[PDB]
Amino acid sequence: SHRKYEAPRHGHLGFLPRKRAASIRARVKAFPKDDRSKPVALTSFLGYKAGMTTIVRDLDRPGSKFHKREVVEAVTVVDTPPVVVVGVVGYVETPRGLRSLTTVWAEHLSDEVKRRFYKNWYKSKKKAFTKYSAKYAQDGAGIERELARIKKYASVVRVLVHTQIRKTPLAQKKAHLAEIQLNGGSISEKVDWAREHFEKTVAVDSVFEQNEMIDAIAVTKGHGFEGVTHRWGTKKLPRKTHRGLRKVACIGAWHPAHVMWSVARAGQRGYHSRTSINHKIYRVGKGDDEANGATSFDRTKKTITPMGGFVHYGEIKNDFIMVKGCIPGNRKRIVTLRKSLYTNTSRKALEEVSLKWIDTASKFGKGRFQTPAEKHAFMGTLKKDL
Amino acid sequence: ARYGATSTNPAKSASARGSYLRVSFKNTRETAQAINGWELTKAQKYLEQVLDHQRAIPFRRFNSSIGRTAQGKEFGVTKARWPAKSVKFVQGLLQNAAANAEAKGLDATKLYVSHIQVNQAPKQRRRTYRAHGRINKYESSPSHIELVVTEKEE
RNA sequence: UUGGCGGAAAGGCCUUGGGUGCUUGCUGGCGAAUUGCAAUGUCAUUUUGCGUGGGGAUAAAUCAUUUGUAUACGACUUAGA
RNA sequence: GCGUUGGAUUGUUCACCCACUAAUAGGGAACGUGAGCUGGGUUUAGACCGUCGUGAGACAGGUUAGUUUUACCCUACUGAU
RNA sequence: CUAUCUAGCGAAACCACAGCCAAGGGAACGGGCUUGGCAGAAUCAGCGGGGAAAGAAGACCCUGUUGAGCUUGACUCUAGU
RNA sequence: AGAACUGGUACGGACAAGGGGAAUCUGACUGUCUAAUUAAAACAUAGCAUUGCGAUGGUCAGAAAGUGAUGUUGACGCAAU
RNA sequence: GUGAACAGCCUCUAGUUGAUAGAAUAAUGUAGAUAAGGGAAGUCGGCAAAAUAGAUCCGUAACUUCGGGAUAAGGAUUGGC
RNA sequence: GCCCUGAAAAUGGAUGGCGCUCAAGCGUGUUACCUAUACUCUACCGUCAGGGUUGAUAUGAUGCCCUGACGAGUAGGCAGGCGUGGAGGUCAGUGACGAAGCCUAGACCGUAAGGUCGGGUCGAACGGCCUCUAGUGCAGAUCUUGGUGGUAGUAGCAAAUAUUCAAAUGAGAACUUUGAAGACUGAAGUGGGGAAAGGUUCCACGUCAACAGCAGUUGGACGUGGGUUAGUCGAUCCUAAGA
RNA sequence: AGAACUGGCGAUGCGGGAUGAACCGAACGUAGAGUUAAGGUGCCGGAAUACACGCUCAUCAGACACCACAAAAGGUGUUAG
RNA sequence: GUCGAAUUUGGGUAUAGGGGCGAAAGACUAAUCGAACCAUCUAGUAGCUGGUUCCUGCCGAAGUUUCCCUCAGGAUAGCAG
RNA sequence: AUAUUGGCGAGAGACCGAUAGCGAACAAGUACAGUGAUGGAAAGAUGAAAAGAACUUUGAAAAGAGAGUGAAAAAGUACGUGAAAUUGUUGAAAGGGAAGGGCAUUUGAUCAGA
Ligand SMILES: [K+]
Ligand SMILES: [Mg+2]
Ligand SMILES: [Mg+2]
Ligand SMILES: [Mg+2]
Ligand SMILES: [Mg+2]
Ligand SMILES: [Mg+2]
Ligand SMILES: [Mg+2]
Ligand SMILES: [Mg+2]
Ligand SMILES: [Mg+2]
Ligand SMILES: [Mg+2]
Ligand SMILES: [Mg+2]
Ligand SMILES: [Mg+2]
Ligand SMILES: [Mg+2]
Ligand SMILES: [Mg+2]
Ligand SMILES: [Mg+2]
Ligand SMILES: [Mg+2]
Ligand SMILES: [Mg+2]
Ligand SMILES: [Mg+2]
Ligand SMILES: [Mg+2]
Ligand SMILES: [Mg+2]
Ligand SMILES: [Mg+2]
Ligand SMILES: [Mg+2]
Ligand SMILES: [Mg+2]
Ligand SMILES: [Mg+2]
Ligand SMILES: [Mg+2]
Ligand SMILES: [Mg+2]
Ligand SMILES: [Mg+2]
Ligand SMILES: [Mg+2]
Ligand SMILES: [Mg+2]
Ligand SMILES: [Mg+2]
Ligand SMILES: [Mg+2]
Ligand SMILES: [Mg+2]
Ligand SMILES: [Mg+2]
Ligand SMILES: [Mg+2]
Ligand SMILES: [Mg+2]
Ligand SMILES: [Mg+2]
Ligand SMILES: [Mg+2]
Ligand SMILES: [Mg+2]
Ligand SMILES: [Mg+2]
Ligand SMILES: [Mg+2]
Ligand SMILES: [Mg+2]
Ligand SMILES: [Mg+2]
Ligand SMILES: [Mg+2]
Ligand SMILES: [Mg+2]
Ligand SMILES: [Mg+2]
Ligand SMILES: [Mg+2]
Ligand SMILES: [Mg+2]
Ligand SMILES: [Mg+2]
Ligand SMILES: [Mg+2]
Ligand SMILES: [Mg+2]
Ligand SMILES: [Mg+2]
Ligand SMILES: [Mg+2]
Ligand SMILES: [Mg+2]
Ligand SMILES: [Mg+2]
Ligand SMILES: [Mg+2]
Ligand SMILES: [Mg+2]
Ligand SMILES: [Mg+2]
Ligand SMILES: [Mg+2]
Ligand SMILES: [Mg+2]
Ligand SMILES: [Mg+2]
Ligand SMILES: [Mg+2]
Ligand SMILES: [Mg+2]
Ligand SMILES: [Mg+2]
Ligand SMILES: [Mg+2]
Ligand SMILES: [Mg+2]
Ligand SMILES: [Mg+2]
Ligand SMILES: [Mg+2]
Ligand SMILES: [Mg+2]
Ligand SMILES: [Mg+2]
Ligand SMILES: [Mg+2]
Ligand SMILES: [Mg+2]
Ligand SMILES: [Mg+2]
Ligand SMILES: [Mg+2]
Ligand SMILES: [Mg+2]
Ligand SMILES: [Mg+2]
Ligand SMILES: [Mg+2]
Ligand SMILES: [Mg+2]
Ligand SMILES: [Mg+2]
Ligand SMILES: [Mg+2]
Ligand SMILES: [Mg+2]
Ligand SMILES: [Mg+2]
Ligand SMILES: [Mg+2]
Ligand SMILES: [Mg+2]
Ligand SMILES: [Mg+2]
Ligand SMILES: [Mg+2]
Ligand SMILES: [Mg+2]
Repeated sequence: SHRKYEAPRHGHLGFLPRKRAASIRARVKAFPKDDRSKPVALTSFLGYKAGMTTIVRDLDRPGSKFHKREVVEAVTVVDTPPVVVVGVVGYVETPRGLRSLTTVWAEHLSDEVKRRFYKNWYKSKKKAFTKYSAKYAQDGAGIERELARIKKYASVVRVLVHTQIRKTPLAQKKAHLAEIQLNGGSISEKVDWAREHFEKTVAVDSVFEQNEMIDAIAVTKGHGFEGVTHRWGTKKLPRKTHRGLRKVACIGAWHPAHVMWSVARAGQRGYHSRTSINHKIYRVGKGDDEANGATSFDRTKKTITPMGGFVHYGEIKNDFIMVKGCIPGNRKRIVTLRKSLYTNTSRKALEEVSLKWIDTASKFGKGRFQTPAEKHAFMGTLKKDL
Repeated sequence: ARYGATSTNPAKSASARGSYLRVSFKNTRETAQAINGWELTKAQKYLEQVLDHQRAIPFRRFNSSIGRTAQGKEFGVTKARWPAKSVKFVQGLLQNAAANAEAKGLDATKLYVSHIQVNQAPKQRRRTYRAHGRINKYESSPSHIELVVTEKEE
């Protein structure tokens, strides 16, 4: 017989299977459509989720109840030191999809990216790319031949970039290497840009700008094995239920004589790859810029780092991207920020945000002071010091 | 005497056996198969590492619903255990075979475990008490273990 | 051997020069037999091993320890001459 | 494709009313779904009433109380090597 | 505290053979048969759709020229009086 | 029993330890039973009423007895409801 | 000792330190708990849980068989010195 | 006539599938071709029937030979045979120079029940034939007894707050002993005695194959011993309901 | 659900109807060869993508009896009267 | 729930199976109660369920008539050897 | 003259040959269960003879490896033989959601007859 009362199904069938992502770095499965009249530029960037804070800004939204009024918004900080270009990959189109034809690497690779090719770095002989570096012996004839092949072919060009994880407070010490598509046409000059940027850093400000809507691609926080009640949001069974109530009561009708894929079952929760879109960049902050957390209204010479440091992350000493809201993944996790795949003109995008204040109070508790100077001013002289 | 089927030279081999040993037959079978064909010193070192939980005994036949460990990877399996009682009985028989080979004058540095077999001894019967006044068996599965180590030659 | 073209799975196509073997384009000389009246009457390519010479290079992974961005266990993510 | 509700009474399916809502459509899947639950009802044994029966007893008549067992196997499914 | 993993110890239920589906027909709801879909070792933790899962020669209903408890001017008797 | 003082107004500081009210059905109450699914309104109860009997008796035992229970009793009693 | 107390809690004499252990801390469980705002809208049904609770003082209705109801209801206080 | 509308059901699915559009569809016609345990011919087996042949060396006249036809089968009937325990006769049978039994993807015979042989194991009896006899043939009976699996190294060994350090002993110590510490029972005890019941569990020494669902050097275990002393404590005596 | 005649299934394999107790064909010792039955000859799949005359285009075409369905009523769809 | 009297309980004793005992549930009467347990009659009877042990060869059914306290059975005729 | 599943003493069998035959071939009406009446098993075989393994070696020990006794240890008291289920090792072979089977042949292994 029928359900006897309609209700929407629990969970989204388009995010199946609810399995662990194959890698801690979520893959970029679609790059922005190439506009071959633009200059050559990266379509994404690699950063590390540092943590969240809150900001205050004047809302510019005509017709809204809060137009020209102050709004408090949550923001996520992604530490984004410049990424080092170490290779270029050429992609030819085939009746069986895109196919990498060849990769040309830089002559010199730092130990940060060399660690990525080693499971046991400390006891290895560090031979990686030692014979490849000899391709640059006198004139780089083999390197130029491979680049000429990429120019003669490979309708799609991607660069190999790696993070400078040594510039982050993370203990990992092993860089993250990823392919970023080069948009801005003339495949010839795509390859030329890649080669000219070999071994050179690319700053996040050359990829992303203030107010730009971007997408965050990251592996979500893992939670291990989870029951149906929290994994899928199913109704808790009554207190009277024998054999447990954090379950799904009927996992299927008699026919089909099988548990169906669409029934909620207990299993892994989290550690899934997610591509969340339309996060507006609130700040493109620079690492060398003291008063990073300052605005034109605050003027307090303070960095973006909360007092006591970002909890479980550390201090932001590099360039950072501050996006509105939250993004998938937890602190210290590598996240790929990519340009939007379409042109958003909904007046939510195209809004020019101007921060009025950035919270730098401690996230290690109910933080009361933005700066140590403010703490001193409020508290006066203590016995230990200050 | 009268061991299981062997194909080695009795003049280059030494035998050792133990009967009605109150150790799990399945665990001892897996332990014996873990060192079947190994050199004697390599097998003894491996058994000591098993006792130290540095390496594991791969469980290939009697392994249903046992558990998984990273130490089975060197044997290409996920299911491996550390059957200390079986390992101790096996190394005792290994040292007995080594002593017999020394008494026979075999070269200890060429010895390898050319035959090792574990079969079931008669069960030792106890009783277990079950709900509603029932009685079930609580028997042991003891083992007969035999092995012969032979000098490697060409 | 000169050079060019071919990336859809190119792994092939074309081309220069000389050397060298055959040429049934034409005219000869010698041989074949006994596999006994037929017997696929063994002519191909697929991998592997071994030996003899020549050319080339001189690492990693896992266990164990460690990390917690992970985790029931495996697994994952880290670090350690 | 998408949604199709919150409640009073009744064990109820059904019914009725209150109310919100875009709407409060109809149904199936062993009249889906008890080793998923619950056990209010029905439908063991206790007991009361009414009618019937001489009686023991009968009653789709009413009422009250009345043990809801087992998965570790195979597959399916969820995740994991 | 279990469940989980490990050392030691170590049962039972159940078991024609076994175990992926859809439709067909069929003892009218197949794991096997037919036609298709398909189909890759060995596995771990969960799970309760299925095995018309297990537990018991259905207690309901009917049949038996099978009983028993109980009742009554059933038939036939009988202690007592 | 009282007063002052005192404290982050805390103080039966842990422990220990009634929820209450307005009514309906039902059984007066205390008590008792289906040990192992029914504790109840069921049974019992005090109270009320009826019945038999004056011993050569009433009620009830025993196969029978020179047998027995009430009865070491006597109607304010025993026996049956 | 606290306390009305053979209650609960701690201790003295006496006795025991016996329950297979080790490592982790997933789901689902068993047992113990907390929870913003609402407050039975859940459910057959307030099941379960919560709320109340000791003592002192005040105050206590309908009804009643005058004995009760009654700790009715509803309030205040409580430590230390 | 064909096609279309009429023409709506529940897992995804059915001209059998693929697929097929002057068809590989529909109606019709003509040939060719494919194949049943069916038909024709032949061979072999058996059955039935009709016959020939005691004129010998012809020992198999229920024998040999000729001819024709036939062969489905539950319940069931009959016939001819195979095998087992025992019995009479016989082969002056087999056998410690190896009987019986058992094992044997080794060989032979029979349509088969089965029979025979080789090899290994083994150790004391056994077989062919003519007859007699029966407690004479197993796959089942939720069959009986015994043994054994998969499940499965699985479920699990989680109530009673709790254990830790060192030393000794020992082959081996989470569990024994001692010391130290931390705890509990908290006098309605996890204390000290008794009644019923048990019967040596009491104690000592030795000792760990089995039991103590881990372990064990420890034990209510195993082995060997020791131990229960009454005029006054009970029984004994009295009577109770009753026998 | 119940009768009549016959043929069958039960008791029956074989070829065909994909599949099926009953339908079609044909009933069966062991083999060889040939020919066929019913049914088929695009491929699965053995056998003509044979020959010939026409009809049909379906945004749910149709595709061999038993048999696994479709009707009334309609259509300048198209064909023939 | 009850907890100072229809209270709880030890021991002794009495009542024994169509009997006891029952503040009454067909309750209890040694895990046995709408008639305990033990042995024998007894291998009780069963128109009912299950099973019923070697091969081959030949022949080869019936579910129909009549009668029956008969309708899950038998006799009888028929079919068969 | 007849009876005689008891008792005593004998002789026999086309009977059974340790799941059979009495329940009991053996410390069987025993062990054990029940309060009790009663119920009631399982359990025979080294070898001619213990000649029951001196001695050495490894191990804490049980035992193992030797040595030895014995016709045989393929008879070691866990003992005549020693099936099957089930199991270990070795060898061979095959293995995309069962396996097993029939006809036919390829291949590998093996083998009779002439
Ligand atoms: K009865
Ligand atoms: Mg609906
Ligand atoms: Mg959420
Ligand atoms: Mg419940
Ligand atoms: Mg914080
Ligand atoms: Mg498993
Ligand atoms: Mg488990
Ligand atoms: Mg138990
Ligand atoms: Mg018990
Ligand atoms: Mg239903
Ligand atoms: Mg169900
Ligand atoms: Mg249920
Ligand atoms: Mg239900
Ligand atoms: Mg109910
Ligand atoms: Mg009732
Ligand atoms: Mg009346
Ligand atoms: Mg009724
Ligand atoms: Mg199906
Ligand atoms: Mg059907
Ligand atoms: Mg089935
Ligand atoms: Mg198939
Ligand atoms: Mg479950
Ligand atoms: Mg199921
Ligand atoms: Mg029945
Ligand atoms: Mg029954
Ligand atoms: Mg009748
Ligand atoms: Mg009767
Ligand atoms: Mg009452
Ligand atoms: Mg009272
Ligand atoms: Mg009860
Ligand atoms: Mg109750
Ligand atoms: Mg009453
Ligand atoms: Mg006091
Ligand atoms: Mg709340
Ligand atoms: Mg609140
Ligand atoms: Mg409120
Ligand atoms: Mg409600
Ligand atoms: Mg509701
Ligand atoms: Mg209600
Ligand atoms: Mg409650
Ligand atoms: Mg009050
Ligand atoms: Mg009141
Ligand atoms: Mg149509
Ligand atoms: Mg066709
Ligand atoms: Mg045609
Ligand atoms: Mg033929
Ligand atoms: Mg004749
Ligand atoms: Mg026949
Ligand atoms: Mg006999
Ligand atoms: Mg022999
Ligand atoms: Mg065999
Ligand atoms: Mg002998
Ligand atoms: Mg017999
Ligand atoms: Mg049998
Ligand atoms: Mg049979
Ligand atoms: Mg059976
Ligand atoms: Mg049995
Ligand atoms: Mg377990
Ligand atoms: Mg437990
Ligand atoms: Mg405990
Ligand atoms: Mg302990
Ligand atoms: Mg101590
Ligand atoms: Mg306590
Ligand atoms: Mg205490
Ligand atoms: Mg003692
Ligand atoms: Mg133990
Ligand atoms: Mg032990
Ligand atoms: Mg003793
Ligand atoms: Mg005295
Ligand atoms: Mg029949
Ligand atoms: Mg037929
Ligand atoms: Mg058909
Ligand atoms: Mg063909
Ligand atoms: Mg029409
Ligand atoms: Mg009754
Ligand atoms: Mg009989
Ligand atoms: Mg016939
Ligand atoms: Mg009559
Ligand atoms: Mg019948
Ligand atoms: Mg006997
Ligand atoms: Mg024997
Ligand atoms: Mg012998
Ligand atoms: Mg034995
Ligand atoms: Mg033997
Ligand atoms: Mg076997
Ligand atoms: Mg598979």
